Amino acid sequence: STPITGKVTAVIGAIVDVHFEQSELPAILNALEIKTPQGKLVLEVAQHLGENTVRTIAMDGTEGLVRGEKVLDTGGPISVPVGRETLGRIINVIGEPIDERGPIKSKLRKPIHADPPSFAEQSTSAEILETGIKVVDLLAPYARGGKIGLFGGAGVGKTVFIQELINNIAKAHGGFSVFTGVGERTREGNDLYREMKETGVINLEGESKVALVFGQMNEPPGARARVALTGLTIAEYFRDEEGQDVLLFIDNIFRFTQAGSEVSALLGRIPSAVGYQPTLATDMGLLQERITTTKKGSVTSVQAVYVPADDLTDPAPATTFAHLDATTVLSRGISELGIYPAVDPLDSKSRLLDAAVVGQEHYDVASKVQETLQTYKSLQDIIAILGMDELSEQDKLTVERARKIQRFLSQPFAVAEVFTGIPGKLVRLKDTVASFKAVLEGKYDNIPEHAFYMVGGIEDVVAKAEKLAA
Amino acid sequence: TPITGKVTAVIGAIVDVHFEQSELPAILNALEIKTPQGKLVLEVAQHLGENTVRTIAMDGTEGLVRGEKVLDTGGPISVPVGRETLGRIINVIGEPIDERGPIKSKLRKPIHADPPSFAEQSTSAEILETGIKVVDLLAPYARGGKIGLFGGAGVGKTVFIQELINNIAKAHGGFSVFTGVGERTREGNDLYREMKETGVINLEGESKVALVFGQMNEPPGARARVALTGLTIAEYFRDEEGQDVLLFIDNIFRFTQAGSEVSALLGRIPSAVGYQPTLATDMGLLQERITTTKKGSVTSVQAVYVPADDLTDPAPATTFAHLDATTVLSRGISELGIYPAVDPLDSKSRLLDAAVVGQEHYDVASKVQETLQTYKSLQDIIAILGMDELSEQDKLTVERARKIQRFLSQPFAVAEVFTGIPGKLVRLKDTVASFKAVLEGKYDNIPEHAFYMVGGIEDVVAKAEKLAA
Amino acid sequence: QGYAAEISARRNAMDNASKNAGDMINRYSILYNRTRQAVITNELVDIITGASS
Amino acid sequence: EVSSILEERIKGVSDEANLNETGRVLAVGDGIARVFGLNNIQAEELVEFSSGVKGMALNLEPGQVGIVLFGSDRLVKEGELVKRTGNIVDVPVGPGLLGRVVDALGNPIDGKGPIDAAGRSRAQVKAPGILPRRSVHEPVQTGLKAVDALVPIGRGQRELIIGDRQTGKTAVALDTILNQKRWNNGSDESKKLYCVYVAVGQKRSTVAQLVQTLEQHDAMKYSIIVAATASEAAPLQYLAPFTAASIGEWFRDNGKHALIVYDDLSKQAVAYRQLSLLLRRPPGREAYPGDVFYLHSRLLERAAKLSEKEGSGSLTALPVIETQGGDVSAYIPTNVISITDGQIFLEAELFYKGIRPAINVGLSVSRVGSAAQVKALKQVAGSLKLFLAQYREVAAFAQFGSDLDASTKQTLVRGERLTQLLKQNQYSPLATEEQVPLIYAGVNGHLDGIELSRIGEFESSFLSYLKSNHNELLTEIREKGELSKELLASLKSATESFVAT
Repeated sequence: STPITGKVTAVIGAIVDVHFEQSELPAILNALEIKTPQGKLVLEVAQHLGENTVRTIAMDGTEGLVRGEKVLDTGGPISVPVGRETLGRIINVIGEPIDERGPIKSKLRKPIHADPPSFAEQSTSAEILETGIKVVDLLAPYARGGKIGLFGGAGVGKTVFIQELINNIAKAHGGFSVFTGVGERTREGNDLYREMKETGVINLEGESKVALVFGQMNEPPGARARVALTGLTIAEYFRDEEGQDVLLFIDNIFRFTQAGSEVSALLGRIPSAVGYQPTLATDMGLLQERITTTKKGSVTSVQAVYVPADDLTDPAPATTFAHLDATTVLSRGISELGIYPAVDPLDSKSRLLDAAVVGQEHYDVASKVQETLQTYKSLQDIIAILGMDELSEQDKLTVERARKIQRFLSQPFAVAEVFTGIPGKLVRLKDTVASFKAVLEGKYDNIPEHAFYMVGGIEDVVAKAEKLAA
Repeated sequence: TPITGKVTAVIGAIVDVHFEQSELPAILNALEIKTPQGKLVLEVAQHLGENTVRTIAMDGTEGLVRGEKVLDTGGPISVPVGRETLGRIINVIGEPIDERGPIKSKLRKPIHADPPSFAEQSTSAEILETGIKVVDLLAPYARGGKIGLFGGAGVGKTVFIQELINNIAKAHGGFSVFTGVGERTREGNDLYREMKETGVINLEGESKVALVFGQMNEPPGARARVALTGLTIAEYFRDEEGQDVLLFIDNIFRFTQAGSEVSALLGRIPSAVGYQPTLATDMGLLQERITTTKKGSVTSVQAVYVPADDLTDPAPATTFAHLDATTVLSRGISELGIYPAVDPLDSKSRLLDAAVVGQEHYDVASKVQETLQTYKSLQDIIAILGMDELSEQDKLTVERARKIQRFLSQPFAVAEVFTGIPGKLVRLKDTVASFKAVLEGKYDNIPEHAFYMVGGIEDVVAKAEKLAA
Repeated sequence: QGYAAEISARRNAMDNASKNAGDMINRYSILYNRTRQAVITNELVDIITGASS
Repeated sequence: EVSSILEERIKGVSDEANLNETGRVLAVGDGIARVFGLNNIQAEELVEFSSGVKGMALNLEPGQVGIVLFGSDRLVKEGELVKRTGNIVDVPVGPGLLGRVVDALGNPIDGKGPIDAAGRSRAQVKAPGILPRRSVHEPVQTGLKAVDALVPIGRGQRELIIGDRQTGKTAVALDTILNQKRWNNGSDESKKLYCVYVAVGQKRSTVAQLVQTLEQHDAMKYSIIVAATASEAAPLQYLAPFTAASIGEWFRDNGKHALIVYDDLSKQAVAYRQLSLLLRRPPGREAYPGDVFYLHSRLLERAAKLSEKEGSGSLTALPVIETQGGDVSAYIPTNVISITDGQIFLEAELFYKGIRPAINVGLSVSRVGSAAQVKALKQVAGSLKLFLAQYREVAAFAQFGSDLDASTKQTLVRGERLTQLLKQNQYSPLATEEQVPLIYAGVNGHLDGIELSRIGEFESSFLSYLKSNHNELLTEIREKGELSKELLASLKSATESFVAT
């Protein structure tokens, strides 16, 4: 091996600067390995500061390091293992089996970095993805190979929403999936590992139709940044080289943003607005652009986003808001209304909803719904002071319908048989359009409002009407 | 040999000396630079190494020629203590600023001292009566306690304290310390005169009070170590004399504020709202050297000049941490004309409990809080609509609370001059009865004007007759 | 007579309501305006502190 | 006696050998020294200043290695030598810390004689992996009815106590410790929780009262009190949660189940803020260094419910965050909220309203865990939540002069009674077996009619009545932990019997 040896010069948190000797200087974005009783500490080369000294970011805890410690260079950006021998095991930031699956890799490794496909590579899509979740199906239909985006705040049962998607869509889909967790709890981790072993997606006998890359919040901020890149490359290997349809899931990208903001300060970059990195736009951009359906395989990414304190004017959610194809907002208010899905319907916009894409009928039904719900919200203030008085009878029926619709959007989740107890309903998209159409016509205005609440399709709604009637 | 030096820098009141000989300085030493304006006392605060200290300078730094001879007096500034502190008002160094000549001393003690140990702590809760209805009712003080006031901008921050001094400390026999950090000099002279007049300072006799007074004029650095000086005087009483002390501090905002001035110059990157990054430690040291230990029970009273009237500012925030009672007084309640201006939903004490002031007191307090909380809640509705549009049941609560609000204003004796209304000192035993009656709606049948600015319940009745005329 | 008094009284009341609400608008507007400036100041302090470092 | 012990102590001093590494202090003051030398040096090592001060090392620089003092500045002087301890920071950990107040270093500050330590451990230890965990199957009930029913607490789980400062903020936590007396008195180690109350940033007087309170309720005999009083160094304060954590890990490792209260975690953040600003690290949002998030996250994730293979040993955590101004949008509260597995918002207005506990149930969630509460109590409180949610909705509607219809006032009337039912006086934990009846009565609307004033009387008396006749019934609730048909019927009849008289 090349004698690219550097002696550490400054351990100042994650930032560790190395002093490679003259004429043997690494290249920016290389990977340094340092033998330690902690295995090999990996330092990712991120700047040259001249005079044969680089400033690199650590991927592991920098406690108990020695100032002047010899550093070998393995060169280039960290090379993970890729294959279909990456299917079904927990792969840590640097790739190690954190589930003791022993050697991981098929025959190949790939670098953590990869370039985003060029404009020429891009190939337009406009498919459809039925989730069975009625609100999603009617008011913001997803599309296969999409870049679905789960904007929501803290603890919107964010994992739970995703869990429903995995339960239905992943098992259903033939494409491989990669569940990547960036800075999520080991509590959540143990549950997810167990749950997806149970749903059999992770089949511990046969091949798993999913891989896991769990990066947790206990890992250093530096390591947290490069959980994302690692997972992304596994997905790229599927997308490109295996050619397969993918159905990526990543969690949570605020942790990616946040991680980058933290080490930005440490890198010496003067903080930008709301303390975020000045490189915020482009760092996000590199991740987002890399994920795309090209001539090669279709990555059906579902990307979680955490909106700090439900403030969407904050630059970190707001920047992400542009970058994702099919935004969905899961709001606290709606959660509080007891509606799980917590999806805020008027605040969920999708480019995939169109009177051509899903056709005029689907569109028209949803357009009437949107207006109806918006009317109810606008009138809520009138009801607050004025009450039912100088408010039209017609308006009152619309209000009543909106309350019915509001709770018709309420339907349980199968993965909330433990977070509720009523089993979820995968209601066919066409059936949902029809069933909602009926409501708008007022064909079921004899049905109690609460007989729309937390049940499935029209057949179920009628059944719960009867149940309540008794 | 003399640890001579030269003054390498005079960057504000943060002079830096460069000691010549390699005899070391030590952090928190004191240095005397002799000046033709008399000596100047500086205190080593940083070592920059290579025999260059950076020193806080207590008094003004005008005139200094860069390269001025120093002599190191060694160790922190030493106050003079004794019974002779009592009946003397002293400069930071300890020189009488009331010019009562040489203060005979036994022990001269370092300004800095270590907080007494966790083992030495002793906790008690002997209900001190202030004779102020609102104080007793809502959050009674207790002996050895650390009492807190979060008065607004010139809300008679001093006036509230003066009433307390007039009542509690003349009902206290043991030693008492008055420490006024950066207070307006003229008020201090009035205080000095009043104390002498009320014999608490008896210059012929002995005084059961001692005083340290720091003018608001005084340079920031002096004000910073005014507290430490006073704190030593208190320790001498607490420890060496053993006698139960009392302590009054006004304003401990000046302690923080002064710190914020020096820190930047000292060489510190400042924390939010400009506050010193050493705010927590400095506050910590001051407030843990004030404590009731086996050695002595020191009831302490701390006054916070809320800056810009924002209590979420970091300096008020860290004060809330170190108190056993607080009685936040706010400008709004002052504007409403209620003197005293104590917020009734922003007072707390650990000394309010059903096992302390009894179940009956606690029950009485519960109702007072509930009524007032309702009253604050309906402030929106009251403004948007009419008060008649309030629900009838609620309208009774509101009327009761309106009365309660007015009732709570009790004339004060030091305020008696200023207001013109003769003061009222109402017994604690009387107070419980008075509010109890109001809660039973007994005397709720007579105007709000009657309840306004009067003493006990009986006084309200008499004032009803007066009002009726 | 009663109904006429009811409608007359509400007209008077709702007029007075409008005045009282207006005062509250003015008070929260000043608060809003000051607060907006303050947010800018607080952000600036963070920026200055960063620049100084 | 005392002479022999002193003789032992002097006798225990004897000889030394050549000290490796030295370096000379230069600039120094604030509490942050920078020394020249120490070429070999582990990061986070403890280095003994010749003054007597011991200091961890947080900056290794190719100039001057920055050793953060754990002692007073005055002791330190220019050009002093510092000789490296040779140990990355470490804590004595053992059984003897039970029944001990200890400072951050681990020395008893209550001075009940030096600790009996079964080991030493390291202060930074990374969180247990995905592999060593079991899902939370063991409740831990605080004995506060609102908490147990509405926000169920399970061993392992990190549950965040957040709200306005010292509004009995400490007292909410202390109640939990007191109800853990009930198991403590009992038997079976895994059904016992040991309890570590960590006090950072609080005045000596508060702490002293607290230890006194714990001795008063005679709940001191299974507690470890880790303290870092307000005076004590910002470095010692920063290190204080992490050294508490290791003491907890000794329990976790033993397979013992325990609970660690980190009160106030907010004060750790202030400490790290100071530490960073005098290490001159670029300051983060609101001048808290950015890796405050990292600091808190690594700390909190060390508590866990381990796998059956890994002995199950559940360290349970309760962080306590002071909310300055009651606005959680501040950087430190926002950060913590993400980290924690539940939020238990307390509101000041409700304290004044006389709801004591003043916990705002609208803002309080336990986002995970539901096998974290008793099956019986889950069944009864099934619609306790719904009723309360409805009460909240109805009450909101009632504002601004809306003349309620009778149906809404059925809800309102029912709702009011529930609110009175929840209230509990400070330092008065209850037995869950006797919290199940009270909720049964309320939810089955038997209290709806009962006059608002005498609800408290009803509660007291009802409990007495259940003690009198249906003490068999209570025993069963303890024994079976899920209400059977027989129990439901017995309970229904009993409740009915007590509605009048």
